[PDB]
Amino acid sequence: AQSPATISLPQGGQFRLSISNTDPNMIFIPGDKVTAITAPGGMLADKRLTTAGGVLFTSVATRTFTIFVETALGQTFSVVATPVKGEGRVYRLMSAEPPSRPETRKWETAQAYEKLLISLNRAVLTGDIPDGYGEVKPLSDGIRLPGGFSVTPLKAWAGDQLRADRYELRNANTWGVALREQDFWKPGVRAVMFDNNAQTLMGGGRMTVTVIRGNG
Amino acid sequence: AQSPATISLPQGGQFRLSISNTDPNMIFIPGDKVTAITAPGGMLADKRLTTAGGVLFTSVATRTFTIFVETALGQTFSVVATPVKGEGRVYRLMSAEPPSRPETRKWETAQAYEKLLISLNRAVLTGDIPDGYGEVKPLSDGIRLPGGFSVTPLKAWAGDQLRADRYELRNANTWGVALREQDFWKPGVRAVMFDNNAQTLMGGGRMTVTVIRGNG
Amino acid sequence: PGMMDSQEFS
Amino acid sequence: PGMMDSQEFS
Amino acid sequence: VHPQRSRDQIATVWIAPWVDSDNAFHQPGRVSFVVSPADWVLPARV
Amino acid sequence: ATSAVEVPSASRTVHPQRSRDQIATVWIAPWVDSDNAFHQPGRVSFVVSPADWVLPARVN
Amino acid sequence: ATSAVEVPSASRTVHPQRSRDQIATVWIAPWVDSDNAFHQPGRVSFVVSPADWVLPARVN
Amino acid sequence: VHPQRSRDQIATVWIAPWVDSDNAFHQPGRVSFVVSPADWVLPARV
Repeated sequence: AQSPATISLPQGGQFRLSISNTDPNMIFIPGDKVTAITAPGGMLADKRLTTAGGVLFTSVATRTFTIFVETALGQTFSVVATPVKGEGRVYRLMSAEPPSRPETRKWETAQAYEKLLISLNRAVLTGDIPDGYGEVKPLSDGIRLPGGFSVTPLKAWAGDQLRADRYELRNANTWGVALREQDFWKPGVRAVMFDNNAQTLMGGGRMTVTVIRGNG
Repeated sequence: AQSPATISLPQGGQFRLSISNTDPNMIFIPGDKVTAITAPGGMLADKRLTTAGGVLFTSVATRTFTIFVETALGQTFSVVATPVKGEGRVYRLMSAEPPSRPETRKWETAQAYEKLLISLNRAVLTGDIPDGYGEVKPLSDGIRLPGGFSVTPLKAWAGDQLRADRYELRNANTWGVALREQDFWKPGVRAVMFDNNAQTLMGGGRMTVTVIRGNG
Repeated sequence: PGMMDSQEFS
Repeated sequence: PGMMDSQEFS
Repeated sequence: VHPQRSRDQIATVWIAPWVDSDNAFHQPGRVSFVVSPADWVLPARV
Repeated sequence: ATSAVEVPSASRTVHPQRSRDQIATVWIAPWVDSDNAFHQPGRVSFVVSPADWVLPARVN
Repeated sequence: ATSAVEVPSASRTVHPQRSRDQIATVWIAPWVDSDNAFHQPGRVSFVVSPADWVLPARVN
Repeated sequence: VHPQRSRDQIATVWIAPWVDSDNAFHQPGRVSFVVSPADWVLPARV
């Protein structure tokens, strides 16, 4: 039914959540696969690593403890659980700092630069994300604001080089302005694309933009 | 959510922190792999190595003691633990001065078409003629004229691609104007250089340009 | 008292 | 009565 | 009455200043490409 | 693997677009298939040249 | 492996410094990549000669 | 508007008098070298 509950969790962060002592739970990471979990303090019943890349567990205690979930790409998080009555839950993890994937390094350095930017841009536009690119938390304030605009991040994809983002531009003003692509530049942005080829908005906020940052 | 507690130590320093007896506690050095440990006085129980490289543990004692920790590169440390009630926590260890390597591999290659244009264009300026290029009669009036100028052909190269040229500019007028090198384009030009780097005109014509062309 | 019912087909 | 708990990983 | 085409779809990228691997500073630029190539429009009236 | 093609700019800011397509229609005279199946084919229309990148001579 | 180069001193105490660099810019005419990708490259600037040691003709 | 360079960094050593390994008194002198070679300055305004 619901969207999975999503959280931030920098490398080795803590987050306060609640789990159910019946109804086995699940924690899964997009872009990776969990290979270890060690959650003493409350002595969970059992652990089972699925094939998607999540981990299934269930507790029977009645007090707060800690759970250490560890990934394969050298990512380590920590969630402070609390057993409750029922209705088993599913959470999503979202590393705010992209990991390192040397396969993606050799894949990226294999080809040229401009064709690489074109590859990433078309993979963002269509939807088919390349193999080797994860999905990391969308960073705020990664672009300039030339005038009264209201940005709202949507999603981000990243690995080892050229982290890619997606934003939204809305004209909070009353008239129509000029959208020059070089206004939304910062020290670190490598490319900017306007999704619909509109030379000037009207006043309604339905314009998105893709930004290809670096050091992802 | 919560960021890890970040601290800075010298080589072999000794930091005063707090750990929790239940709820295993993690310590990890970003960029390194912990190799050893020596944690006496408390006689703590669990000692395992994660995949990130850090080490996590589980104290059982009830007083303040000392725990040492080593690194694959030799950067030893020391932390003075102090067991508390619960809610185990994660810390981060790094040194301040010793990590310093700003060396950057020059990634970002260029296209196959632009590199050869730049190579031939650089060899037409230094003087060293690349293997595979001869000399030809200057093609007549192969470049446009933006008003009161003139052209005085000198010479040209050619061979197997990119029949390069070298023409001459002469301000036949009296005052000074601006320059934008998109005015000299002709149907077939591949690249135009200005040698004497100037963005304004003076009246004296002693600067040359190098117009590259096909069928060479 | 808490184990699961996990199965894999083929 | 005074020995340590020393370990090496890999 | 003739069977026409569909208009193409393009997107123009803006390449921020970057330094070459051969040490040549490349200034901002544009590169354009097509996403959904044109195909015959299927008529709804005959 | 030769030099890439050029796009001649116009003569005295708008992003590029492709050029419109052209279509050719053929009228096939009725025939009889090898298996005795009389055909009345219609006007088949095929594309003859793909679109090419061009710069608009707008008010640049 | 021949004789090293000389630095001609000036003509009638300041420590040496290198000489300023010069830069050349090239304007590439728009082209079309082999995979149908229209390019509008900018002015590429490259270094043509490295700096060389020189003595300043100061008030020595 | 052109992309300039960065100014170099040098350090000049002062070599105190030293007798050679083949008996030849070398008197005080100077040797100079570069530490941080010049690279393109990355613009902050476009």
